[PDB]
Amino acid sequence: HHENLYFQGSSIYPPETSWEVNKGMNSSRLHKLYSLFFDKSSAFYLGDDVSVLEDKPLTGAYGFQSKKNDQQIFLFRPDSDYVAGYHVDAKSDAGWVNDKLDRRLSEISEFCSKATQPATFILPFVEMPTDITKGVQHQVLLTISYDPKSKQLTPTVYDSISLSSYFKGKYRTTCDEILTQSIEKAIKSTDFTLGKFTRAAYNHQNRLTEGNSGSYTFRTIKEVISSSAQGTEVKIPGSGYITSNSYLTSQHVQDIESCIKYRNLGVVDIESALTEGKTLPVQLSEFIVALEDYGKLRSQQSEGYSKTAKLTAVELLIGILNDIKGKNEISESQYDKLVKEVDCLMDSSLGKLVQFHLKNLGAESLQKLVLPCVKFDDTI
Repeated sequence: HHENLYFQGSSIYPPETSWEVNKGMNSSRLHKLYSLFFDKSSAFYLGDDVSVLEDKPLTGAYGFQSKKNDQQIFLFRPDSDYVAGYHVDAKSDAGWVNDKLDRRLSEISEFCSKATQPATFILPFVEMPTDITKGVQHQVLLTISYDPKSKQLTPTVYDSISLSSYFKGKYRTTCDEILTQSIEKAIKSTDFTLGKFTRAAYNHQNRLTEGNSGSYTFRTIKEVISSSAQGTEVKIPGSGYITSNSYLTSQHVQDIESCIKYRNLGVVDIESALTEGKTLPVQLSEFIVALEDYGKLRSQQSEGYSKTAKLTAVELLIGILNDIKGKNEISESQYDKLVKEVDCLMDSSLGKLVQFHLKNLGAESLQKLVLPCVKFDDTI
């Protein structure tokens, strides 16, 4: 069963305070990362390379116009239905692509048949073996380059990752055959043809990238957009970047983890940021939801400061910040309780959560964030 599935955009990507790059990616987290693209402080800022398009409408995709050349760049929102299943056994057919993914290939084909400018289509998706019951959802990146003069559609799959030539004809290891077939049928009736399909594979050293391969996919989305906007080649590890470390740097990783762990973003806010090219500033309500999530998670494990001390300090601070979110105003006793909890709130992982939101809200400390709202008892 690989059919269309429809979920709407009234949803929220919550703070996942326990997440790290090695914990894996899904379509929801990857979409949440798109908020980084117009934050000037981010290593993934795209604002020097592209600006927003109008529209030029491709359903399910955000349109950008290169600032340095004529290229239009279309980045598809991630979707759990973007799945290609391949059969490992070469005596079976090649596999399948989910109907929704197949519909997008037809929609890209219809767009290109009317296009007068060069365009680049960027689509994150997962490939997976379907007749071997261990099912790993391997995150990959499809890019399609359309050249109106050629007239060629050129697909490429970027793949953050030893059987003989004979067994490579008995066993498939990727979805290239079914994917090629699906693109081919989508364009059969057009006046253009397929360029050379290529799989650029780039992390052969293995550090159990089950994994951060979603983080490399997001990093490659940024390279494809910038490289396409600048008319340059897409440089990736082993082919432009000599180390994976200079490709996905510590700055890149911090940006990814901060966004996923600590932010609380509505889908509608991310669509607003990408269709108008704004940054999404951190709101105090995200601090609250981040602490709530932290407490909810801690209550489950595993059944310094004790678990009871940390949940006590988190309950106290959540109440104070809700008491600041409206009307509002906090008492001197609440503030005095909070002073006694500060050391506990700044300790270990709770402290990094607190420090991220302090920094992004404009306060140097828990006290300086709430002191403007304190009524003392009393004045002079």
